[PDB]
Amino acid sequence: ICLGHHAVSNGTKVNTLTERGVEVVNATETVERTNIPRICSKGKRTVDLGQCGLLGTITGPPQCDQFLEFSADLIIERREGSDVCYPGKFVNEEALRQILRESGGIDKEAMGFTYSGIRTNGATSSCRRSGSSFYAEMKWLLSNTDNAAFPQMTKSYKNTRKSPALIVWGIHHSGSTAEQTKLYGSGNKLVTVGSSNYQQSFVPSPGARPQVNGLSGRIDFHWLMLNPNDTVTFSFNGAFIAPDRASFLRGKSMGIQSGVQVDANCEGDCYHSGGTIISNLPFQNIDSRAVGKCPRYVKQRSLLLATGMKNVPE
Amino acid sequence: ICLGHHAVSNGTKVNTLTERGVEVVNATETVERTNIPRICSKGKRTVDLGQCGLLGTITGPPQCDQFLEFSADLIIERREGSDVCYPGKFVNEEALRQILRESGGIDKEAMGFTYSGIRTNGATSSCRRSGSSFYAEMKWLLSNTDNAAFPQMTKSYKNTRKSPALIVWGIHHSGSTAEQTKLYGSGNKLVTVGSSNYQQSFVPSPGARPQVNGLSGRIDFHWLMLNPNDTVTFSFNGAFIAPDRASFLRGKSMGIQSGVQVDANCEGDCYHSGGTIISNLPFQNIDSRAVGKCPRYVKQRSLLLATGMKNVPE
Amino acid sequence: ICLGHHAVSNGTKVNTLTERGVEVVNATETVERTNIPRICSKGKRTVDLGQCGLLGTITGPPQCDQFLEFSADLIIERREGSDVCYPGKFVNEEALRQILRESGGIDKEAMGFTYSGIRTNGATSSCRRSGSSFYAEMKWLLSNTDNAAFPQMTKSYKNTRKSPALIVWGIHHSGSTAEQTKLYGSGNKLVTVGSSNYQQSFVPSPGARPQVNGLSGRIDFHWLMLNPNDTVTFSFNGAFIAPDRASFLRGKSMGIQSGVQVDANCEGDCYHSGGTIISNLPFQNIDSRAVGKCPRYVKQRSLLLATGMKNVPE
Amino acid sequence: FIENGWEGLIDGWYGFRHQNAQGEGTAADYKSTQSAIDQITGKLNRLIEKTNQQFELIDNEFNEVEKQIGNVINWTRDSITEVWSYNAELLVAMENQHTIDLADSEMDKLYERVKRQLRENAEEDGTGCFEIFHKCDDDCMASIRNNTYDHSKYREEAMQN
Amino acid sequence: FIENGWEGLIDGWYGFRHQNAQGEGTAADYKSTQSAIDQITGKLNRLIEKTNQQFELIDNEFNEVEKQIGNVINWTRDSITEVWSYNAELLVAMENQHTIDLADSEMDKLYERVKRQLRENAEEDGTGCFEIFHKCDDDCMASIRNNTYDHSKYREEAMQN
Amino acid sequence: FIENGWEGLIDGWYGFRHQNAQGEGTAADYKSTQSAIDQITGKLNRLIEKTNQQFELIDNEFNEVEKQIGNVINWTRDSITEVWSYNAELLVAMENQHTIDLADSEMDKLYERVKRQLRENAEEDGTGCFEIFHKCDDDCMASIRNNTYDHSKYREEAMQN
Ligand SMILES: *[C@@H]1O[C@H](CO)[C@@H](O)[C@H](O)[C@H]1NC(C)=O
Ligand SMILES: *[C@@H]1O[C@H](CO)[C@@H](O)[C@H](O)[C@H]1NC(C)=O
Ligand SMILES: *[C@@H]1O[C@H](CO)[C@@H](O)[C@H](O)[C@H]1NC(C)=O
Ligand SMILES: *[C@@H]1O[C@H](CO)[C@@H](O)[C@H](O)[C@H]1NC(C)=O
Ligand SMILES: *[C@@H]1O[C@H](CO)[C@@H](O)[C@H](O)[C@H]1NC(C)=O
Ligand SMILES: *[C@@H]1O[C@H](CO)[C@@H](O)[C@H](O)[C@H]1NC(C)=O
Ligand SMILES: *[C@@H]1O[C@H](CO)[C@@H](O)[C@H](O)[C@H]1NC(C)=O
Ligand SMILES: *[C@@H]1O[C@H](CO)[C@@H](O)[C@H](O)[C@H]1NC(C)=O
Ligand SMILES: *[C@@H]1O[C@H](CO)[C@@H](O)[C@H](O)[C@H]1NC(C)=O
Repeated sequence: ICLGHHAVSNGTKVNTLTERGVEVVNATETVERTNIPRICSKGKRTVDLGQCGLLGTITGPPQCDQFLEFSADLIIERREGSDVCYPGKFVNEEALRQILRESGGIDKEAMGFTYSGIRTNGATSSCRRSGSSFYAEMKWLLSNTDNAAFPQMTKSYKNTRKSPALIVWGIHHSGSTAEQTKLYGSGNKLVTVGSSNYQQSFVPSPGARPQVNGLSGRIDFHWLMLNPNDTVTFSFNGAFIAPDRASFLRGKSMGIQSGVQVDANCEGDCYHSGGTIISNLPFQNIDSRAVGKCPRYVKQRSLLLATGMKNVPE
Repeated sequence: ICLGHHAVSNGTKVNTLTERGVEVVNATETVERTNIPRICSKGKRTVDLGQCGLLGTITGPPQCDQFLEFSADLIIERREGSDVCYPGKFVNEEALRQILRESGGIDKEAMGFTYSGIRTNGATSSCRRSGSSFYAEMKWLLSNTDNAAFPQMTKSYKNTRKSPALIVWGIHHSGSTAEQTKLYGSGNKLVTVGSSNYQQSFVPSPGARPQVNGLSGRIDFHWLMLNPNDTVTFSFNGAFIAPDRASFLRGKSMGIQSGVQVDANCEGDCYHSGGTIISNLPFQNIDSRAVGKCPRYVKQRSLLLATGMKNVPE
Repeated sequence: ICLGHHAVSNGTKVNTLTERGVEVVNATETVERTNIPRICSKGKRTVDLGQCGLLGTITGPPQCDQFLEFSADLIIERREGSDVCYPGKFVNEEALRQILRESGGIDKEAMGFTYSGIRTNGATSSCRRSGSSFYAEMKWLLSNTDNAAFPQMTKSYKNTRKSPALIVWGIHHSGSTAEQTKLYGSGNKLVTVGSSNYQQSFVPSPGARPQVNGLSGRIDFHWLMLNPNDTVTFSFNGAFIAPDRASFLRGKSMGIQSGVQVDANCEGDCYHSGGTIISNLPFQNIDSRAVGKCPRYVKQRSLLLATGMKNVPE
Repeated sequence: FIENGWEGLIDGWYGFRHQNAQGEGTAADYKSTQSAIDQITGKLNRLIEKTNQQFELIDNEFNEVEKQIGNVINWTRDSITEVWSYNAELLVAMENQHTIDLADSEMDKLYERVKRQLRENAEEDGTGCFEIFHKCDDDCMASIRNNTYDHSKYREEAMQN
Repeated sequence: FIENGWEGLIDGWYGFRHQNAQGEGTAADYKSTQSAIDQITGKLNRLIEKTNQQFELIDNEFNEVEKQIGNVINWTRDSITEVWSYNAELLVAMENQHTIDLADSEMDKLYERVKRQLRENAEEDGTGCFEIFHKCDDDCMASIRNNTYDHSKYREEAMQN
Repeated sequence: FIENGWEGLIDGWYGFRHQNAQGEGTAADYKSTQSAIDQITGKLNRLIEKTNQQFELIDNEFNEVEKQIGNVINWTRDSITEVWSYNAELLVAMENQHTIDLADSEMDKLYERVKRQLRENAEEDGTGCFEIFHKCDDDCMASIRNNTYDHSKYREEAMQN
């Protein structure tokens, strides 16, 4: 009586501690290569920002008017998104982006800033709504009558809520010193921001910039995070974009950058710019910068695990 | 004659390459979970800063008067510690903290700065000693008679020692421009700091800040590290807190942040905020941010290693 | 008939999962320790910068006159290298160094800046050539007649090429405010740099610095990277070192820091300051900061892999 | 000594192929095949694994971050990628080695089990087969398979031969 | 074939349990138990290990550092934590597999050693026991244990039976 | 049971040493030595490996970078160094264990092969040697080595003895 094992005519070569190319009866793949070219968002509150930039949701350009108090478990940034309508940029922009991606959305609250002795309705043609407007959450503080001076003002805000408050203000840089005197008056302008963790000063600097949407003017957006019961203080005398509403983080979420469509039919926790990685394999060779709950990225495109015995045919 | 192996009635289930839950005769733990709720400092020169902040030991607020030239192998920061008596902060504060944690202590040396044409005894009520004082290692340079101007001064210091010198100076930001004119005079003030590796400028900026201890004034603390025989130069004309003594690193040490008591009865090289990890196991599941000579942190709370054979009872 | 295995009188002890010191017949080393005290550059376009600093190749001090448009696969920095002839430094210097190390060389292009109403031939004795010169790629913009004012100028440059353009300008900090008035006139000077990704302002700050080569003056070098078809704009009124030629990255390369000689006889892809690591072993214990295509650094100096059987002699 | 495998054994991993005077026979052994299959299944259950560790974005594809912090990030990501590529290759290789050696071990242990069933009534041939010195019919074959063949109620007859 | 273990064998890991006409007997084999114990002890000596690598503080619990550098730090720490969790799980699993297979191997090698001591004077039963064809007394038992039983000075008598 | 090795066997890893009435003889077995050598060679081919991953400079030896980013860089590099030191030590130890067990396995399988060649014409001695009950000459020895010795054309004579 003869006893033995099974075999097949066509085996699968695998690699071991000893050899490279050992035929086995059966083998399976461990490195994921199949990618779903969509953002699988089944069962998740998703906000596709589209033309609205993530940071704009704090300042409120026209393209972000429907994202001022969004709420989401998954935040998607698009390449066509823009944080600004009037040309400018944020200081520490990427840190604020990373803060807002896992914020779970934002909740705005009026800061209650009243003014006496200046004009508060600065607008521009680049921030277009029904006519010429500005950032929805900001206020462009100017002088009263086309020129004359800006009084040294000190405004204070106390965070009365139990979560840190996101405070964003802006320093205006006109295209010339003559335009700065036209808007706020002559003399050296100074904006001072102080709190418990924060201490910092800012001086405007007019000058000619390349024209973006028309201007040739810029706006520096800055931000701090007030702690509960901590008070922030602004001491300004011109070239100041004042915050009208503060932001509060809703909870928790995840932010991704993608250019593929949203699909509520598939579910996935691993995302990259090209889509969603849905797999049970421990490794993947699709995108090393994938985020979420992903298999570990490896450089090998295939690593066959032997699910069968050694194949020794006749 | 029958030969076999031993067995027990109650084995210990472990995990292998094949199964999960294989009863073995004996097993031991590899992931440490027991924590000593104390800072085990037996045999180490320990400095518990308490109410004194680590950076304050360089500037010398009243709470750091007994820490101006400390020496230690282990430095403990407390939550009640404070780096300042007059409200203010350091620039690049965390880098300086990381420098001072492994410094082994500090050694002060008088820089030998003499003055002629200004006042040098600026004090305040927040830095309280026998009366109204200031930082022990600094000097608040003011004007002579309650207002009048500040002469353009240039002071130089050459590091005559073989180790890098820690130089710290301060820029004063008053609550208003009128107070800045009262202390140092009108006009734009400028502080220039130069050496071999350093080049930088500073301009004061008065304005209203939230009141912390009374003021409503701030002080920016800055620092550079002179190399041996390298010379640093300050060119100032007001709003300048001058260094009176420089610091030198003693040797080597370790810095931790904790809120538990110090114990000279137990010895340990792995510390975290909750105490000391004393273990021979290769892994730990207590604190991922533990510092010192620690077992590698893992997310598993238990990984049983089989010290016995397979358990097959009757 | 008796069958067995071979043995030797002197085996090699190795370590296993169970024991430490098991004699085997044959064993080989896995941790590399032999180092070639040279920079093996056989078959690679190599540029040894020598006394020329890497950043200087963009600005062009006298020591970098033969490195203004270099091209290489391997870039070597020396300890005697210097980025400047007039005392000064770059802002974000290490990022620019890392950019230039993998640039594959640089290609300069005239930016075409013409001037009317100022002087453009500022020189100094520290940048010595046939006489007193300046940076080869820069132009020291001054006033016409020994003092009088500097007109508010706005110069623009559009990147007409398909690769990002490296733009470097300089802000001059004289030894005193009187020298700043002598070179550019009285009043607050302001330099504004703007583009699509960039927005930033700069204010000069005169004052006394330690003498380096004679002065006691400094020059801050700044840089941005224009995208294709993007336009950069400078708005200056004094204390401005203008760029005459922009830089473009040639391709790809690698940058190392070393103090050993170059050898075109040996080939190697793993470099460190002490030489080249040429090995097929998977690990090395020579330099943890080695760069290139290296074996993984380990702390063990030796890990013997058993190439033979267990050695049991008589 | 089992110089090759049986491509016609489509019913299981390990089987018997007898040849007495009654006829032919090839039938898989379910309790060893199920053991090796169970162990491979366990390997797949341990390796097919899902992580509950969420990793967030620290880069930016649309607007590149600072060059220095970007080089530190890329450096770290490349290092971790090297580590995970090494771990994946070594894991696959080791698991494959242990799988092959495991199947071979199961085969050998089955062989020695059948050998210990036939005490002196059979002798090893040297190529994985057993020589019976008494014509064992098919009832005796089924008794050999399900481990019920009597080790002494066929002895004397085979010992004579 | 050793379908279970002996819970009453409290004196060692591997032992003998004989049953002739003189009486009973169960005595542990110290030289194999000490081998397996020595190997497990070696595993524990290699795994119970202390690092001389000191790691310093790069975070700050009392005053949070910059948000971007803090996210890079947290990202790196989380990656290293994933690596070490994987290494710990795989290490424990592999070491346990090798420990079990090691004990089983020691048992089998002891079995075949005792088998090679009894050349034709005994026959394998099939369940880990040996059938002696001559009543071996307790002096012969102690001689079997300490590996001194004569392989030919009991032969002919057992070969007849 | 093979209590030691043969230091005089300089021709191969595994060999035969016979002693009949004709004379002496020690000759290596090339086909098993070549198997173990091939497997060790494969291990060396998998471990002697070159990476195509280029790592660039993120530090600066001549002008030290910012202290905080330098501490993050040093922290990460130290962590990766710990990981690679662990991986190197564990890799070497595991590979050595598998190498030793592999050589021992090859020896044992050769032993049982020669045993299965001599079916009842020889008996195991207990120390890795085989007792032949008929004086086998050197032609019979060479036939034993190259696996051609007839298992039944020497049987009856040895069974009588
Ligand atoms: C072969 O492996 C694959 C892996 O996906 C598995 O699905 C399949 O059932 C296996 N087949 C057999 C016959 O084991
Ligand atoms: C905040 O201030 C309010 C004052 O109304 C006080 O009741 C509350 O306890 C404070 N909470 C904290 C966390 O400071
Ligand atoms: C069981 O394992 C523990 C592990 O700490 C050890 O201390 C103990 O001595 C072991 N017991 C036996 C009987 O091996
Ligand atoms: C520092 O300067 C002194 C001058 O007295 C000189 O003797 C010494 O060699 C110098 N050392 C270094 C390291 O520059
Ligand atoms: C012993 O190992 C070394 C490793 O470099 C190898 O070169 C040599 O050929 C080996 N010798 C034998 C006899 O296997
Ligand atoms: C750049 O501008 C030129 C204008 O001559 C245009 O032809 C070209 O398509 C543009 N390319 C890009 C990438 O903007
Ligand atoms: C980091 O790598 C990505 C590609 O993975 C590349 O696009 C990016 O430019 C790199 N970062 C830097 C600073 O070069
Ligand atoms: C990093 O993680 C810690 C907890 O481990 C958390 O407190 C901290 O906020 C995190 N850092 C950032 C920048 O969110
Ligand atoms: C990092 O380590 C190197 C030595 O490997 C040391 O020279 C350097 O000072 C360290 N970095 C910092 C910021 O201390």
